[PDB]
Amino acid sequence: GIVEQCCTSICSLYQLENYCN
Amino acid sequence: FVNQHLCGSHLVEALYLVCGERGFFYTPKT
Repeated sequence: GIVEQCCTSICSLYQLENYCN
Repeated sequence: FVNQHLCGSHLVEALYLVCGERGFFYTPKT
């Protein structure tokens, strides 16, 4: 989930946008 | 701001700025 993708590894805009409604 | 390790409030704030009027969901336990 978001923590694994963006906190413990380097985030990206692509990944952040997966969590927008 | 996006291309770094983002944790906790710092991650919530990035979601806020990127998603704008769409809003977002923050689910840390998945």
